[PDB]
Amino acid sequence: QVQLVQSGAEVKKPGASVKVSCKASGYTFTSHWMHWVRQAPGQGLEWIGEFNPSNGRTNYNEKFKSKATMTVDTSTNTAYMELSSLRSEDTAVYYCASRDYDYDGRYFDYWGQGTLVTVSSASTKGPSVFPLAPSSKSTSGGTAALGCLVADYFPEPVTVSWNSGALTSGVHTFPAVLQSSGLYSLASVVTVPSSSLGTQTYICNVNHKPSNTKVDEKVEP
Amino acid sequence: DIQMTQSPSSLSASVGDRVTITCSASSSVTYMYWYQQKPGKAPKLLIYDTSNLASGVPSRFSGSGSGTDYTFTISSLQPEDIATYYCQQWSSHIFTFGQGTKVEIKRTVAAPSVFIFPPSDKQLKSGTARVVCLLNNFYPREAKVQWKVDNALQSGNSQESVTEQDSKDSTYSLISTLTLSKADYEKHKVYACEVTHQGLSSPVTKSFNRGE
Repeated sequence: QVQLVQSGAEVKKPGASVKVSCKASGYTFTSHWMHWVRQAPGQGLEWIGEFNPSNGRTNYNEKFKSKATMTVDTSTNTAYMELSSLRSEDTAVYYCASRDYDYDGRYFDYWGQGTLVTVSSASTKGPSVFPLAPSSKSTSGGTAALGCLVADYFPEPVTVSWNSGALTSGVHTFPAVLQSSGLYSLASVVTVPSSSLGTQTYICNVNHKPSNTKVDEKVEP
Repeated sequence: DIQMTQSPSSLSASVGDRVTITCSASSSVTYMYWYQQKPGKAPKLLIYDTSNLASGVPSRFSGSGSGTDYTFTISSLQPEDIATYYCQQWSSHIFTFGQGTKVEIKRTVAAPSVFIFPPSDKQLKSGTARVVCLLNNFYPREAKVQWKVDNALQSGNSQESVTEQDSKDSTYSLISTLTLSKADYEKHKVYACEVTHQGLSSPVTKSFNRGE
């Protein structure tokens, strides 16, 4: 299976540089062009450029010519994009994507998961995680709600899974809210049967890559 | 350089409706593509070369072109089709994207299921009480939460967030958090969230007494 796995979210002070990576697998790396696409949080999609790993050819959006440098390392099947002289408006999700025509005429099109780069002078901060326990005050007709509050982190993003991704039905992980302080908080919740609170275990798995924070919190009745 | 205008910016439609999105280009484009993007996810190719379906894409999706005007059509809108759709053209070694069209779903009225979460011991040890009210799986999106503490309406000390529309049931959920210091929390007894929504004929209150 074709996979493109990008490096984790980062925060960077203005004037700095960052190099985002995109590791390809499941196909012959040199056989397809690698693209880079920007989407700032909440300017849509913009094409940065493309790099041909078979011959080193590049084509850039003129807008990004001074900003971005695309390279590859064919020995590790990895594409890179380096952004220099970072300013606040460089805050965006950056995607890598392998896209072009096969010789037969079918279009090959696969995308990485994206990498959020935040440009800020503010300090990175790891979250506090608080279970929201199922109780008689969070039941509704045989169902119990439970969750985790992920408080006071910077910058975005936080990701949350339940039971290492084995619990996805009925999960709602909410968009983050901006606190007065400039930090963020988010909540994730799930509804489950109230009947089996005694026999099932529910763990929220919280990741905040900028502070390399990985926390697993058991949420118990 | 090619300028494009994508319309409309957003639309709302019922399950089974025909949805049509247009991309108008300043000059003739060499290649037209259509992408679908769901929130938090990467774009997914649906259509390449104006009208060719990407592999495994359902037959309800189609594209066409007439000069500098390009259209994308979903013949029968399904709940899983909510997304923002983008045209992307290529000419003369440059790709450019349209502005996007957010496609929403209409469905029947569904009242929220309401749940409340008293602050844990872990929270209170941290010095701050965050009381959480969850409104689950409702439609339409518009809802109102009011917090009452010993029946006194609160202002200035809550935050709320709403999900994207659900790809299975076309509902929304909302979370509201009342934040007080531990000291302020311990000065009061009854904590209540009051919910108003089109599916409810009168406000629904969910409440608890501190310490039980």
